[PDB]
Amino acid sequence: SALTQPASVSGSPGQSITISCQGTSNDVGGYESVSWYQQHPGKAPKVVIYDVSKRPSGVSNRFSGSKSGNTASLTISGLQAEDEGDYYCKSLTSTRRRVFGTGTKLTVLGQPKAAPSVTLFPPSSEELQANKATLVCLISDFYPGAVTVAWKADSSPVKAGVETTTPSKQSNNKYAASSYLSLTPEQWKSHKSYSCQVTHEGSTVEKTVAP
Amino acid sequence: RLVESGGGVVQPGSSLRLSCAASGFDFSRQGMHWVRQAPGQGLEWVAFIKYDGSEKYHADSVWGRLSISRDNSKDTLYLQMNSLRVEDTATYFCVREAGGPDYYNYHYMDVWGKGTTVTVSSASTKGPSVFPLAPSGTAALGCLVKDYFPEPVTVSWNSGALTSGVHTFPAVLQSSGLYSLSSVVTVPSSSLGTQTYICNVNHKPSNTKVDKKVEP
Repeated sequence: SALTQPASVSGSPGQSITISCQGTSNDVGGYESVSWYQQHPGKAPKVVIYDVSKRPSGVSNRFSGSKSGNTASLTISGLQAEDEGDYYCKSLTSTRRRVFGTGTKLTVLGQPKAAPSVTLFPPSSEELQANKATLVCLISDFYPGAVTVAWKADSSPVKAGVETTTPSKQSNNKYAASSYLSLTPEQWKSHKSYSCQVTHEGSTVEKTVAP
Repeated sequence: RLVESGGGVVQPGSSLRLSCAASGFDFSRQGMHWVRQAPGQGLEWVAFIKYDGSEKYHADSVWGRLSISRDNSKDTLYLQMNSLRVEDTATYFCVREAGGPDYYNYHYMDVWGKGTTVTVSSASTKGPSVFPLAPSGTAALGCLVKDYFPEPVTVSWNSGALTSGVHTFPAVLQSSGLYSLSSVVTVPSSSLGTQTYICNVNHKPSNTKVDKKVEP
């Protein structure tokens, strides 16, 4: 069972930020072995913190670590562009296994924050005759890219048959992502309407389509 | 330095054996790990083996299919993967446990291999099924590319004629094992019914070329 981290943080250059890793008393609250890892795209992780307070030779003094109870925190002072990356905490557990955080995507901020443009496409008629149905929720022009996508048939949450991409970069310095909803033609026609709710930076935008 | 290998694209249920060759340090005196990372996901611990191989720990998700083990005379770490599952798809890293006197594990991972990929997939090389996504003073339309394997496929519009406003999104990998993606172009509402809009989908691995007309 993973140690819980916040999906994403963000900060302006020079800003100090904090990432939390919350375990149980059998891993994070039971030992001093909490360590922290930084990861860049296409590269292998590098340890920025160990034994919860300690920096490995070569690491900036801008990185500190701490533990209170079952929650250990990594703190980065004076964010510089090169700190942007994903951050994972690792802990040792009572059975002497290892466990990783769920990860945190940290964004040192290039430009001002931007909200998503959301387009929703009803299932094409070519596909309906194919005895299939799919809803396409297209997201664009947001930043930093991190998005919760949520589908609702009518007002009811739908967790069945949904695949969502990892936000990818565009040419325009903003992100983009998609979410596809698989349904049977009967499902599509049976229900009143279907909704796509994108949660970005605590704010939800929503679009809707109906037969 | 560490180097992974043995990886590849296999079918669910098949078996595969990964090997990480080590150098530049004394191998028999240090513990080792295997860590995997799904594409676009976070890190997950797989297994750990003590320096002398007298003890080994495995993760609950990979128990009891994936077995760690080592040969100290060959300076090699192994991973034997059996009963493979679609959820086993990931990049497997050979990782070293930091150690020394007063070895004794220091409980942090100081050295990583570039990683070896493993893809467990039911799908076979297959052609894409292309369906139009129709527009309801700016209109948004596009093509839906569904059920093709493997990556990639390239999509143009009007045969590269229209490059303005085109967005081809990343493809999603469905539970079935087949890829699907969308491409949208933003056009003036007025040009609709006037200008013809066509998307060109090209799948190289299967040698499938398809052109779909997109209309109201």
